[PDB]
Amino acid sequence: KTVRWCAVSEHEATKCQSFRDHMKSVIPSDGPSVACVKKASYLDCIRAIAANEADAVTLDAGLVYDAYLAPNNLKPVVAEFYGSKEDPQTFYYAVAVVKKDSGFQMNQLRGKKSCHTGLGRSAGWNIPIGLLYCDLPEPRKPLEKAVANFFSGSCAPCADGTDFPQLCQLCPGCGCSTLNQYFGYSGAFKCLKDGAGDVAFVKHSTIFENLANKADRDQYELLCLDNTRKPVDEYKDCHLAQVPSHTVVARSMGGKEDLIWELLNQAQEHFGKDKSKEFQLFSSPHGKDLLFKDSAHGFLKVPPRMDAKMYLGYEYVTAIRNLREGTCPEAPTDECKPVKWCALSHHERLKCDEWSVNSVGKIECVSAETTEDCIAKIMNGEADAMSLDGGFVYIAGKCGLVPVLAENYNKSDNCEDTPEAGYFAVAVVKKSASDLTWDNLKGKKSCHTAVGRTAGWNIPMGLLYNKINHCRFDEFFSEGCAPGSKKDSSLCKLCMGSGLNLCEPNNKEGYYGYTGAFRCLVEKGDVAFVKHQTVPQNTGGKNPDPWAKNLNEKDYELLCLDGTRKPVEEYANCHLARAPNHAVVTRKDKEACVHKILRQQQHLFGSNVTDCSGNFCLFRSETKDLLFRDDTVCLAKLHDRNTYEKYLGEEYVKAVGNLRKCSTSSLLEACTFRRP
Ligand SMILES: [Au+]
Ligand SMILES: [Au+]
Ligand SMILES: [Au+]
Ligand SMILES: [Au+]
Ligand SMILES: [Au+]
Ligand SMILES: [Au+]
Ligand SMILES: [Au+]
Ligand SMILES: [Au+]
Ligand SMILES: [Au+]
Repeated sequence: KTVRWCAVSEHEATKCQSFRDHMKSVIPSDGPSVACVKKASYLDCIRAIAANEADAVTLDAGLVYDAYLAPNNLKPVVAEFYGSKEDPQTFYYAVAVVKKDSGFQMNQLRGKKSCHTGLGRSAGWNIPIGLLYCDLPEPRKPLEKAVANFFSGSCAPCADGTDFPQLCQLCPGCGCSTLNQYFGYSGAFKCLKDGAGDVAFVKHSTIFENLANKADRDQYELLCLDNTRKPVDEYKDCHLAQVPSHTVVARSMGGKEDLIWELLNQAQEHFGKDKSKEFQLFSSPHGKDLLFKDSAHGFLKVPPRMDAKMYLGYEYVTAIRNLREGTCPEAPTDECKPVKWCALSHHERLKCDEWSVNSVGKIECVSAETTEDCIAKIMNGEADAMSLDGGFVYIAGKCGLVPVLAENYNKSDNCEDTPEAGYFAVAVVKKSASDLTWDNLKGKKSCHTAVGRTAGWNIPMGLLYNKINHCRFDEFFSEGCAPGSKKDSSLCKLCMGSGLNLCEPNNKEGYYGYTGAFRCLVEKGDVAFVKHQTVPQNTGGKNPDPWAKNLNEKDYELLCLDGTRKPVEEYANCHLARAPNHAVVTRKDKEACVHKILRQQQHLFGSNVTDCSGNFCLFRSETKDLLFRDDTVCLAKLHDRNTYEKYLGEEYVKAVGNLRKCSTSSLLEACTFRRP
């Protein structure tokens, strides 16, 4: 029950020691205890934890990467935060600050004047230069020389000014102290404010630290990696990298990550911020930043689905990966590199493989275990693209993937030029029971297509979540028919299926499906959740079944959100959510390529090819809905609707977000950690 903490100095070792003693006093026998292993450096502590000689050490971002690499394979487990519990700020954001008075993008930096905090600083040098590496002219070695040849002039504090003079065209001499006015965070900023340089590579917070008034800050903007600009306020959507400030790492396997938390949590309570002046966890009597940044205001537990590559982020790992590997391509900078599609079944992999060979090597294939695994691969660049249902388009979005192409199902002449935006989830109720409004559904009897279905379960219950009486979903409706629920619950009490099929999600239920939940509506039921065209396709004599023959539209109204009621064909204005189509998701940086390659690919192997036995076609599966839903006719370009929030209804988002409170996703919880 003891955690072996690793110190990298003598001063640190001492702090660890009194950290042991002070935690020895307050904590009872059945409490965590601290041990103090002492090594020579951060690298040694890393190898020690790997060799199972120590348990935990707290690293900067650069070392977090080093730690995860073979043969160490360490992972982040506990993080320092630097604000309050509502504003944690466990991360910082390397930004590129510019005048609003200028007009140029990230990809137009070549030939501009730059301002760096200092050579070797992550935010002010490593990150930017790492991202810009391939855009620098050959030779890239040495780096200082290359960066000199990229910017017309620079202030790079702590550069070989005598060898690379241009790196100090803005601050002559390359002063690496506060005597150079263009040095550090405040200095790199003043380098911009004074109009000496065109761009300042700094932290998101730098601008707030140097300009108090929102008036002056508005004279500045941010360079986003997609070659757009945004106000200084929205760094969260316009940064060069998101960097974990200080992180605790342990073994990826057998790390005792729970003990570290159990310890560190009970430490920050007894000796956290403004706690005991007997011993400060975030203050050193013997130096500064011993074991932990004195900045820190506490700890947070890192969700367990988090690997190091996920925690640092694509951009961060790319920056340092370039600096180390230094391997740029040589292929025409115009032509799209192949798109790595992610498969999650054997049959998915097979179909993908065939696609790849006919794609003349323009499509590639990557296997992953689950959907959540495939999404992770997209995130960190192991894969490029995949098609997701609304539920996953949401999770991918929370992780910062973007919808680019919608699966079109309706035969449209120019469907390539029009997204669908899906059908409409409606709550239908007869005009008979006439005092029914959205509000007084509490304790009413209901009729769902099936539990886990979008229009039938997800959307309605998702929105009813605010008043759902806890994750107990059977408590809301006195009784109902939710095919798939446990065969003993209140939501199986209306399902008229004889024998084994009494509450089973299949045809033999009779009160299952869109058409079924509607029979459930009439045959013992108050309310039913279906699609917008379920009423018109079952009434008017469209359905010749015993119960359905003689039903008419005029009888059934649709329930609205605002509490009002409306006719059926007024669904457009009286709907719950806009149950969406499946959509191809990808990284923002590969948005351009996915669009083209997939447009060309659906031309060759699209819905427009017959003789699918002698020629490959993309929208036919061997089994069922491999890679894409087989109902797809084309892939619609998502102009405008190319964020998760903008592709899914604001209501769909609210609903799915609510349901995800009862059914956790380890990926989602990890992604929401980086983006709260
Ligand atoms: Au103490
Ligand atoms: Au550190
Ligand atoms: Au900030
Ligand atoms: Au205490
Ligand atoms: Au502080
Ligand atoms: Au609860
Ligand atoms: Au495009
Ligand atoms: Au086409
Ligand atoms: Au576009």
